[PDB]
Amino acid sequence: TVIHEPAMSLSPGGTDTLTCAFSSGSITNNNYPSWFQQTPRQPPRLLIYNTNNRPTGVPSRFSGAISGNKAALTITGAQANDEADYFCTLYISIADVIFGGGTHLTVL
Amino acid sequence: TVIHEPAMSLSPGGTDTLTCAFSSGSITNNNYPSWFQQTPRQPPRLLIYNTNNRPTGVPSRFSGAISGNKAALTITGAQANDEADYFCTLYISIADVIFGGGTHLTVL
Amino acid sequence: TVIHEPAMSLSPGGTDTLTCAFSSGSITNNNYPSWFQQTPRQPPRLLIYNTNNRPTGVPSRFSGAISGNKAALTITGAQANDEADYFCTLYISIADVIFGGGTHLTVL
Amino acid sequence: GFEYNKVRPHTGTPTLGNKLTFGIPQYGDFFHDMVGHHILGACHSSWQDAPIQGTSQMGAHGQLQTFPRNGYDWDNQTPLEGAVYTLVDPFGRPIVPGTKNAYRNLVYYCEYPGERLYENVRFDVNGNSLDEYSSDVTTLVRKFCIPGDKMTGYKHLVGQEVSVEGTSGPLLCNIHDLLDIRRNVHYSCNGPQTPKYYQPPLALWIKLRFWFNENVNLAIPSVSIPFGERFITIKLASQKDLVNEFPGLFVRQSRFIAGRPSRRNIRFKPWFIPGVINEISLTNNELYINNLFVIEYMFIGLKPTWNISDQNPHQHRDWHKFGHVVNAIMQPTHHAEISFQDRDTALPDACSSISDISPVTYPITLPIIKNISVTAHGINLIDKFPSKFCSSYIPFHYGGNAIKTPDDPGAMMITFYISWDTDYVGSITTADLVVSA
Amino acid sequence: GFEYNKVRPHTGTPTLGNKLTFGIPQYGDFFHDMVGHHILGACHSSWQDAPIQGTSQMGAHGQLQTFPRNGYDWDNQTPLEGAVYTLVDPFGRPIVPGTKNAYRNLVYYCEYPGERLYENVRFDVNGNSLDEYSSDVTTLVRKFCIPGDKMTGYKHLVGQEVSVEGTSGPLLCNIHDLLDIRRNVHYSCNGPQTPKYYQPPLALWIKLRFWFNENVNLAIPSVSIPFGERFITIKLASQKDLVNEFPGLFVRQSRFIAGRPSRRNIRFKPWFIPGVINEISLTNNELYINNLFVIEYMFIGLKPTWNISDQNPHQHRDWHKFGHVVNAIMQPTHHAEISFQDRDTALPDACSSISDISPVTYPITLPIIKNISVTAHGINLIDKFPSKFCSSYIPFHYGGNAIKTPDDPGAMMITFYISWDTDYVGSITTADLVVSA
Amino acid sequence: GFEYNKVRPHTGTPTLGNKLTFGIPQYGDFFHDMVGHHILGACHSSWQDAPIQGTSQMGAHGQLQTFPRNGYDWDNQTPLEGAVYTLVDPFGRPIVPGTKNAYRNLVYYCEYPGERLYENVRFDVNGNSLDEYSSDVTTLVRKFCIPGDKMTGYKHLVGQEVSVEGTSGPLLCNIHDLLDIRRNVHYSCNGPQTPKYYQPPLALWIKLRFWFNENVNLAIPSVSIPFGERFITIKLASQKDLVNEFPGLFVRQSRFIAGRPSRRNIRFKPWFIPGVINEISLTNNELYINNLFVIEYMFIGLKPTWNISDQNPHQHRDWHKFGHVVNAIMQPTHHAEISFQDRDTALPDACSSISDISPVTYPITLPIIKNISVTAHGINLIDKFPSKFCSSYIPFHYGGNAIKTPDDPGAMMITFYISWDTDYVGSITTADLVVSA
Amino acid sequence: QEKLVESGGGLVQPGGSLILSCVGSGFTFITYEINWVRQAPGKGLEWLAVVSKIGDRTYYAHSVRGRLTISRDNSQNTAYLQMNSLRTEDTARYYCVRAWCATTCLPGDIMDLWGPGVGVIV
Amino acid sequence: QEKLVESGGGLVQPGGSLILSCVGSGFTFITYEINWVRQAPGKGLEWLAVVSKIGDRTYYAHSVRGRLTISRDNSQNTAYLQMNSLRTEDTARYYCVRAWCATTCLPGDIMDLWGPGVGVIV
Amino acid sequence: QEKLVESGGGLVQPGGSLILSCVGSGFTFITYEINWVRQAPGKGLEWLAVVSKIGDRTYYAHSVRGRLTISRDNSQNTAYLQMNSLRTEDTARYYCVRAWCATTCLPGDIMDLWGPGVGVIV
Repeated sequence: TVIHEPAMSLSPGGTDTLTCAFSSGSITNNNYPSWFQQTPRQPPRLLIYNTNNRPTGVPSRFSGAISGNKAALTITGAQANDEADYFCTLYISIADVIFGGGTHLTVL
Repeated sequence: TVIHEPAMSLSPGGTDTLTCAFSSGSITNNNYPSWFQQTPRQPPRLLIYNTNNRPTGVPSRFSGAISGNKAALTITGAQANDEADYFCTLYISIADVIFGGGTHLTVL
Repeated sequence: TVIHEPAMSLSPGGTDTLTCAFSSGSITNNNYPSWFQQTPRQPPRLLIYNTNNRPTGVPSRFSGAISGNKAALTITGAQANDEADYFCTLYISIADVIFGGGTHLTVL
Repeated sequence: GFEYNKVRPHTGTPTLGNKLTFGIPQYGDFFHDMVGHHILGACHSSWQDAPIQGTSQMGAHGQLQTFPRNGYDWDNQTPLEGAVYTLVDPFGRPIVPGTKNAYRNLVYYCEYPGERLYENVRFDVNGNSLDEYSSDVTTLVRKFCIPGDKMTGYKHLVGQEVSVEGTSGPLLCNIHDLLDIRRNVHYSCNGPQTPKYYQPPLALWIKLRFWFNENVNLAIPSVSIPFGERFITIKLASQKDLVNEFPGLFVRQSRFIAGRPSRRNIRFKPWFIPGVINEISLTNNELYINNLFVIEYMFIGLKPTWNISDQNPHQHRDWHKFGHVVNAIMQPTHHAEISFQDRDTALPDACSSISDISPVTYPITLPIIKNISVTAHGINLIDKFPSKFCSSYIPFHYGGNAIKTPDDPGAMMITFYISWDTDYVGSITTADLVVSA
Repeated sequence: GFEYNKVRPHTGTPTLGNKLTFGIPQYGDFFHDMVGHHILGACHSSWQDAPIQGTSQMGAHGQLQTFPRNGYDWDNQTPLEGAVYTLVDPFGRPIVPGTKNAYRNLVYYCEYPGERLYENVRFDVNGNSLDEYSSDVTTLVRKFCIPGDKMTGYKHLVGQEVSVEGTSGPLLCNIHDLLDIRRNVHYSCNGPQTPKYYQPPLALWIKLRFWFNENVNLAIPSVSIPFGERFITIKLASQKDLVNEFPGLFVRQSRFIAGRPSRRNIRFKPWFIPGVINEISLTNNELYINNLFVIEYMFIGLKPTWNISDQNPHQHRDWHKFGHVVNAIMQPTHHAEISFQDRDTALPDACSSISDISPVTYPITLPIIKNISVTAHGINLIDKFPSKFCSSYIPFHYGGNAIKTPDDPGAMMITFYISWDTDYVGSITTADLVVSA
Repeated sequence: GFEYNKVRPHTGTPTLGNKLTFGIPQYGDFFHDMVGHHILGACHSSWQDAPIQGTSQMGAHGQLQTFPRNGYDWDNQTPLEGAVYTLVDPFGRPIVPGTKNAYRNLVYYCEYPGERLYENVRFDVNGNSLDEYSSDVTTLVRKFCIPGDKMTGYKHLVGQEVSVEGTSGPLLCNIHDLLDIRRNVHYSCNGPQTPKYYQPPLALWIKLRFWFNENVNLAIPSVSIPFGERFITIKLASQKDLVNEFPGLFVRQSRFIAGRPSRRNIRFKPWFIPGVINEISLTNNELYINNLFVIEYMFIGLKPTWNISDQNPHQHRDWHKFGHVVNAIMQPTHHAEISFQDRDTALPDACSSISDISPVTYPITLPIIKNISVTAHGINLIDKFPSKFCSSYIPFHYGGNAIKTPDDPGAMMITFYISWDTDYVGSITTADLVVSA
Repeated sequence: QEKLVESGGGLVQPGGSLILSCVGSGFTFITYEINWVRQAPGKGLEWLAVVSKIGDRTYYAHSVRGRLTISRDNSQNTAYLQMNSLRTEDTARYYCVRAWCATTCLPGDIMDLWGPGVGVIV
Repeated sequence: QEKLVESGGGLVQPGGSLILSCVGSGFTFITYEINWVRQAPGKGLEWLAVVSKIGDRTYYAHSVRGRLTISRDNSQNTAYLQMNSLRTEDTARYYCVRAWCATTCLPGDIMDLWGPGVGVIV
Repeated sequence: QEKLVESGGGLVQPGGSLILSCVGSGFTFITYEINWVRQAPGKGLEWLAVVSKIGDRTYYAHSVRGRLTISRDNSQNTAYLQMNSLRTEDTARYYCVRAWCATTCLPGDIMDLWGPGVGVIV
């Protein structure tokens, strides 16, 4: 399974970090981490499909890498429109895809 | 399965064509079509084992190729001794051999 | 299965041979013959792990090869301390290891 | 300042394989060695049809060319397990069988195309022809007279390609005593000798050799000699002597051998059928005559008759060679062993033996005569001597700086009845000789 | 016994890209061609940072350098199926992305580094400068004057690497008539022209050319000429003209193509960003003056302006070339077909197309002028002539042993108003001429 | 017409490694440099027995040769995972272990076999020996005196192989501006230096050097000098100096490394044991004496003593080299990546690293002396000079056309007490000098 | 402005049969896969099935194989998902998603343009 | 003049056991495979089984595996086919055929020298 | 002087559960496999199971799979073997042995340093 934070808060204009982890093992480039976002009653939008790759049309204030055997998503200069959910997914075995829990990020 | 003509007739000294087809898909050299003949109460004789290859001792009046996604067997200068049966076989999957129906070719 | 002698005797200072064979097939390098020894109430000691290889610390009076489609173990200049058992093992299929019967070698 | 003036032939409409008479009547108070331009033409071959899987058509030079059936060897009789055949372009492109106008044969010029052009030349003034010579004496002079420094540019006059070198970037190496960066060097070339679909028009600038045209002071006066009667005759080479065909189709063969290491072998064999070569004209063939304003050491060469004979498959590149030659072939493969089950790991599960389409041919030259014996009636000359003495040491110690050391064992130097003591006797020996030098 | 004595400059602190005035005032009753030592320094480049998977930073020479994302082509717009990118060292070592000080660019010297050093030289005695020349005249003299025998050692004076050959052991071969052991020969070289991380200091022994310093009897007397007023001026080369940067990082691409035979293709593309090159000093740069005790045939050369212009990507190895050149690339692959199921075996189950990191570049040179026409007012000279005559035959037949046959079509020999009839017209033609020979 | 007559030795039964006295008493009114024939014999080695899987027999030159057990490194102590060893013929053929008379060592001649033959020669007439010299003087003369044009044939007199080139057919290329057909060129050679099972009998045509035998006018009269007292002494080379053994057996190693990409590495290591070499006779060894009918520029060469010492593993090809050398090894592999599951397609499922049996050895030569200082008592001569000046520039500017530019840094030109300022000090420096030129 | 619309969700008794239709516009439906992602209420997102570009190959998950059949219709650009043997756990939100092939191809790696999704309850 | 003869066919009650013997002459039986082809009355031909050159490897069809056992006898050159669990559809004509190995090898591609065949009824 | 010690053997009723513990000293237990070999009284030796270096992969035999659970513990260098569904044939001598990887790796080829073994009866 995938362990991820239940909730998280951020002040406006600050920097936030989110961590996605495995139950027992570590995380490397092979696990293929991917970060999405799910605003209410809107379709999910791809943010980070490989460890650090991102598609076109997404603002360049997003990031993401591997730190401390975890998948880390860092948001800098967050606006007030990020009242959404963030979740993590990973690729294990040869054809296994496992998604993680969601954080309802809150901006004060 | 393999679809092939129920029956066919030819005039002496004329040219005849026979078609072998699949139920849904097409036919390429991958299927490795093969044409035999089966006179009554005599063992079958190989005629065209690949698309156009033939063994030794077979008269050179036989032919065969792929046309219109079908396996075509053309007989030119047919004699009166071709009162026999002709059927088609094909190779599918990795170890699947499927034979087809027979034409009782008749010479007027 | 593996066929091997039930019993065998040797005079002091003489030369002895032991044969290990298959039920039906022959024996080649791929079978990987291995010869052990098992003195009573002591752990078995590796003697010949490939056809002719031996580990360190084993006296150089032992040998072994393939002869007559059999695995042959030859002992030359045997002492009086060889009152032990000798058995043969072989490798078949891709992960199959089959051990053989034991000879209670006796020195007069 | 002096300027050289041209002259045109009077016969008109030059054709290959026919005799041409050129005037050179009176232009120039003094004249020396002449130069003749020759601009060649296109060399595209004729279109051909792909064979059928059972065809066994007759080939060229009496050699049968076959397209084997599936499951047979190169011959159509002996059965071979797991053999599959396909048609391929020499560059690797697939060729569909049984299609009209499917491929074209490659056309390539023979080595030294401009040297075989003058198969025979006569220098005459109203009969009593003063000079005769041919291609073999020019080949001997080239192999001995011209210096090695004045070579590369001279290699462009006779339409022979020259090599160019390239690099491959940095590479890491180890140095052993009691790491570094090095660069690899590769050699490659292209030109008339390279088989190509379409040959650009060549430009031969052929040089004429004469005994009195080697020094400016040795030129005969034009006023004393009859100017109006000079007529130089040249026998142009046959159209089938210069150009040649290289196969434009290959019969790729693939195999499969069962066992613990399952190998896959791929081999190739040419399908060569002599097509029709487009006619090649000789246009703008002026002679840029150079006009200005005012016993001893003897060279011999021995050649097999098979070098010039049309029965030779490689006669286009063996004609100038002195001494019978053989072909050495290095076929390089690309081995690669792979294991799938990672639980035995002793013998490779699978193997590959990919091979190149065209091999690497080395023309190894061997001596033809193990002994020489020149026994003339007047003088005994030399008898029972090894060939290595007259091939290597005599040019090394005699001749000076003008002479260049021979490369082929066939030709030699001796400081007329000539005998030989060879073992490769086939009544094929032919001798060329020059003594005026 | 005679000994040559040195002399030091009076200005002091030599710097690259600045004019240097050297005395050579009075030492020696008679003097001839001078020799100048120049010891260079280290050439380590500056450390750089690895790119990010989305970076598209601007490159050099107006060419954009990109690091494509996964699943895209080289451009970041067109989607390509199954493309994976990674960073690698030119030697194959992995390079971690996004790490500070991750790699260093390679530094390599331009071809003939010691020849571009003297871009301009003036020989003067109290004004009224007696002699002027530059690098192009020296290049022409090198291409024609110096013999081919006196080459290899001369190739060491100007800091140009020389090739060395090795073997590959015995190999088995077949010989065809109507088995043997042979050895293969490979060529490789290393030196200033090979891109290296850390260039050892060079040692240029540059030679000075003069009309009166070619023979001992042609030397002017020192007492008659003003000794104290001689001042030789040399314009040292720019620091950006000798050295150059080779990419120290590569963007490896891996692919996967479906279908009956799976194909795995690997390709490479350099990531070149112009870093900072460490300053290079010229220490111990004495001139070991050699002091001892007591119309005609003309060379001309034609060069495109793009050869010298900084816009040329390969200007460091094209400056000395006469005639526009192109690059031929042979990318060699390593094919290997494997079968797993040993049943149908119609086609190879899987394949590989491993390719080398760096290609093999061949600098093919082509003629620039189709026709020559030198029409002077006083004398008509030559008009409407092909380039091959003045490039090959004239040096071959005229000049003697001192002249060497040209290798490039750009330079030719003509035995001032000069016109051309070329087709590659871009107002880039530049002419150099030598007539004193 | 003049003819050269032979002469036979009077001692009889020539043997290797012994002194031979030849008369050359009185034949010829005038005589010049002599030629000596020497026909060698077979060189087949002795049969040997294959090793056992546990054998660690002592090798040659103090180096231990081991046959490692399965699952160990080259040493029989450190355990290595997944290592399997096998015996192979250098040509790839399998060799069965433990079989009597299983393989034969290859035999190859040392570089320049005909040059080491005359390790010492004395020219004397009834005592008071007029002339002495050895092999090093001949090597120094060879590297400088003989022209580069008179080289290839001269390489045949001393039994040195010469290279021949072949092609590889047409290939398709891309041309970049701002498709074509090209041909590749490969070089290969075979002969005495190539290790072979059975060596054809050689034919050395050794040349003798003398000060008075360089010009026809400098020959001393035979009548004035004592004809009956002339006796030339030659010390023939040792049998162990010319021929040498190359390993006829190889210990192939195969590996398997786990992880996501399985890697199969194949490596080789020779098993060299010095066998017994068949005795080589010198028959038909006449001296074909050539009989006809009627301070300055100084050369020095510096050589390490290890070049001649028997402890050198490569002493057979380093004896003629001036300056200590190192060996660069390029081991080329054949990579091939394969994917089986066509789902993840991220990293190769399996790989291969097949390597050639024999590497490519480059003999890189390096300067031995950083500085030169020849300080004689009478004249200071040269002091504190770089080696590059005397190695390259002096031959380039002095000597004329006869001299050839040096290729090795060891030897040099200076126009007796000699000192050195080298850093590679091991008391191994040996000097050779020529002054008569 | 490519759009994707799911349809066929609604209240259904357990043990019945359901059809889910996925339609798209603004893009070429021929050269793209179709994946189905199930999101349970108050839980994570699960992967369900894969259909190839032309429907030649298909794959499923461990807990749904044998009950769900995926199919394509490239003429009218519509992907169909039949599902039988309904139980209570099927209450979730189903998302029809597109995918490219970078590194891994068959199960999807990029997953562009998620649909709005349709809620299905028992 | 190579010949092949089949034997062992005849009337038999359903659920019994049958043996089919295939003998050959005029050719080397060592280096050739043996295939068995079933032709139903008024229908097409079907492939049944494959036996290797020395009997090490064998293969069968989907609808007959588990009931038919093929075997070889290289001594006096006879191929045996045991078949059990007889039913009504077994009524057909069985042909013992030879084969080479071009392209595909184990199932047979060339199939030279068909036998006369033997009729088996229930 | 490397040593291996087995423990956990003794009289037990059929159908129970047993634990066999193999401990080692004098060698690095991290980089070595552990195999278990059963020797029946008056019969030959058999191979039972394989445990990898770090317990990632395991393998068993045909007649014992489903009842044998091999495991490792690299903290204090001890290998465990759980066995259930006891029957009378289990009466034998069990030996825990080390192994290298030459040629074949997973099943073991060299098998150095056999333990004294422990007798287990029903």
